[PDB]
Amino acid sequence: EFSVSYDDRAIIINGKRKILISGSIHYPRSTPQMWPDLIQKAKDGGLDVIETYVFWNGHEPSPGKYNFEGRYDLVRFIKMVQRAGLYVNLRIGPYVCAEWNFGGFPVWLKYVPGMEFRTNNQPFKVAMQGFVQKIVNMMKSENLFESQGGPIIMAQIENEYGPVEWEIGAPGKAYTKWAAQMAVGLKTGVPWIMCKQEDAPDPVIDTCNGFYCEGFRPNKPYKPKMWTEVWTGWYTKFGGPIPQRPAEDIAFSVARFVQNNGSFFNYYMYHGGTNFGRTSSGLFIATSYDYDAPLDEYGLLNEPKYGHLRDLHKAIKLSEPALVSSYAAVTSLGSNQEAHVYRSKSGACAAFLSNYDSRYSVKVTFQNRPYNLPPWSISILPDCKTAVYNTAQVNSQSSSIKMTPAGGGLSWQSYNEETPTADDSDTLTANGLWEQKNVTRDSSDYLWYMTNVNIASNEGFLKNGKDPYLTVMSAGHVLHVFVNGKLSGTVYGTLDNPKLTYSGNVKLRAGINKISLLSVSVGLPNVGVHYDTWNAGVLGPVTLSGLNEGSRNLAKQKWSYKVGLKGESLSLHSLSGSSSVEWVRGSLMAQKQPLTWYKATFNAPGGNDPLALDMASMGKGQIWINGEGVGRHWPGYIAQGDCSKCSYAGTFNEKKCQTNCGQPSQRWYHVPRSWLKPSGNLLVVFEEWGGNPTGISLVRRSRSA
Ligand SMILES: *[C@@H]1O[C@H](CO)[C@@H](O[C@@H]2O[C@H](CO)[C@@H](O)[C@H](O)[C@H]2NC(C)=O)[C@H](O)[C@H]1NC(C)=O
Ligand SMILES: *[C@@H]1O[C@H](CO)[C@@H](O)[C@H](O)[C@H]1NC(C)=O
Ligand SMILES: OC[C@H]1O[C@@H](O)[C@H](O)[C@@H](O)[C@H]1O
Repeated sequence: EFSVSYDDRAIIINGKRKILISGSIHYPRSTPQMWPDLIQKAKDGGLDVIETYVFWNGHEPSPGKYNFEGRYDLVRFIKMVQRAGLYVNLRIGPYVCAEWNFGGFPVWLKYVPGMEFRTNNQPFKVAMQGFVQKIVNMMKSENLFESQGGPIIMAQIENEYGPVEWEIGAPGKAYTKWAAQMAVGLKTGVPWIMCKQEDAPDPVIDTCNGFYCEGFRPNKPYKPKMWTEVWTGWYTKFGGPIPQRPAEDIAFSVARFVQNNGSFFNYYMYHGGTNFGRTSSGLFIATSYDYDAPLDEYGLLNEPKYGHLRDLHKAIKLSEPALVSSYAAVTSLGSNQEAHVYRSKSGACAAFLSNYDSRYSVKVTFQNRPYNLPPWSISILPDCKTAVYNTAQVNSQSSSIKMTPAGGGLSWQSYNEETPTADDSDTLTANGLWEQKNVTRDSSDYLWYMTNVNIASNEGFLKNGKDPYLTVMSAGHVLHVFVNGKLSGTVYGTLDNPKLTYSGNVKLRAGINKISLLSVSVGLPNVGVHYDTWNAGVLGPVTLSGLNEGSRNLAKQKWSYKVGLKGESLSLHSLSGSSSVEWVRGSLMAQKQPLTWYKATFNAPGGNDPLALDMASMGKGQIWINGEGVGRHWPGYIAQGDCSKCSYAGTFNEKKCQTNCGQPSQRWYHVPRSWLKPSGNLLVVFEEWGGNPTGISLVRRSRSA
């Protein structure tokens, strides 16, 4: 009664070939209070399927101790999709990439003896098989595979391993084969897929990711052609612009794929959402994962994209009897124009009329009728006669985004974070520089590396008008250099170049000088061959020049380590209270000072509409509401890029339609309404850089035509 199989044409569900429309919604990038609404909008937007990764590091924070509660309740999310009448593509991974912290891998996994990720390595295979088996058993135990009457019609193993395999050689080939066999061996009763994996072994279907995939062919003629990631935009990085992808180009790319025998395509992202807390975002990934998705970060319709793709879906559904009972037949119409025709013996006929010219409209004649094709567009004729839809003709109105201040003027108190020093009265001393992940195990973004330097009274710089020069090199990602308790300077990296060098004159004086380096990670790397081997933190070298001796390398002296902030140890973000402390209010309140905690109590704004905090007056740090981590803020990191105006027409790339250049890369921080109560809400901000909290406002989001 229930089965999933496939043939050369399509995935076959309960014995019927289907042209499946899918979108990605990542369950932990929204709240369970949002999920039913997002799913309903996806259903109303013409999706047949919801696609999600599974996020291992979220589900297994320490070995053998699992978390499937709150926004990590994977079972509940899938059951909501089932309820709405949609299928699921479960992308287990468990490497998932996804601009997600460490690619999804638990940081603890890295420190298992003998471990090597994403290769033919026994401890990795054991841990990966163990978690995949855990997920498969949990789905089975809830009857969630389609073969059981549930929604899951397919699962993905690994993610984009093909390029890695290719670079790492024979051990990559072995691990590929192993992974595919281990997955198929779990007997889910439904197909397995691998994206970007030309050599995926039968019975696994290899699939295509990208802005366009119309030229892609699966690795056997008896496998269907599937596009697992139709990129709907691109991610936002701290320091980068907000990338957009025009609806007309997306619609063209989808029509181009479908007209060429493609039978599954999935929008990545459909709802992008938010990297809440501090274990979600990947390296330098913004708290917003909006992605220019059909549903915006806050869950509102992104018009006109949402409606324009809804209308495309309607056309595809009208075409579907023809699509599933024939194969595409191409007739050339002109220099840059084609007809892709699906003509069934049943009499059903659907046609796609294309104009690949990126500059000019062209009139074609098809079956005796003229059809005007705007540049870079495809018309869909679900009966081979009536052009119900053209990918460049948008009948949805656009809606523009407003973030309007609500409430106004919170009453703040502040608390200044200690600058610690190498008091040899520290539980963490070592005679060298240790890598940050190793020391913190990613329990905090912050690690203090501290050392004392003795200056002789007879140093020449003390007589002459001069300061010596300190160089600190770090693997990244932000570094604050404190000398004798005072911030001397701050440097910070980029996604592509997280490494840092601080070099500057420092105000050392005679006698003992205290150097305290605060090293900060901003999410962990999530993509790249051997990315899990890359370092963070101050590994040096660290040198002082300009002394009577010459230069003094400090890398082998006693280093003292403090993991995390004092406010983190005192739980200042917490509703109970973060070890209390002397909060300051009114005139003496700390302002534009580094390492300052701020807190305010507030009533929830009115309305049903989404909320954010406007953090433009702030610098960098973390936000909590009622003890729950809203995410990192970094409004001080200005967007740089090329924000040239763009046309939908012609080949898209992720830099073609960038917006927000010269603004904070993220100014507004999403606050889920369900996290609030009517009154007595506690807002805690840790401000790492320096800010004026009086400028913080709650804002309400709306979009109108
Ligand atoms: C769409 O798909 C079908 C089947 O995948 C293609 O039909 C095949 O065409 C090749 C080369 O002409 C033949 O060797 C196959 O045996 C055909 N298969 C069947 C079952 O008809 C078709 O050519 C593809 N169309 C386009 C436009 O790419
Ligand atoms: C990792 O931590 C241990 C101490 O807990 C230390 O012995 C080792 O050298 C560290 N290695 C690094 C930082 O690469
Ligand atoms: O947003 C870019 C996307 O890149 C794809 O290659 C990857 O599979 C996704 O997980 C995501 O990282």
